[PDB]
Amino acid sequence: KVKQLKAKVEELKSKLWHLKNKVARLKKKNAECKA
Amino acid sequence: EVKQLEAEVEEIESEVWHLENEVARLEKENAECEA
Repeated sequence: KVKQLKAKVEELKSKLWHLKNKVARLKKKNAECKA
Repeated sequence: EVKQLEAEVEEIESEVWHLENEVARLEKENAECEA
């Protein structure tokens, strides 16, 4: 059980980090577009 | 033990859902501006 949940945690952390970078890019793009 | 892991999965997944919502909104704004 420990092992199975640990993998899920690592999967989620990576997905979270990818999303933070995507959001940062999209906020920059929109700022530039509106400008 | 597991409670700590299941809790962490819950906490990370919540953050992920909110970023997914933000990405969807930002993508909408970008599409509007670029079109």
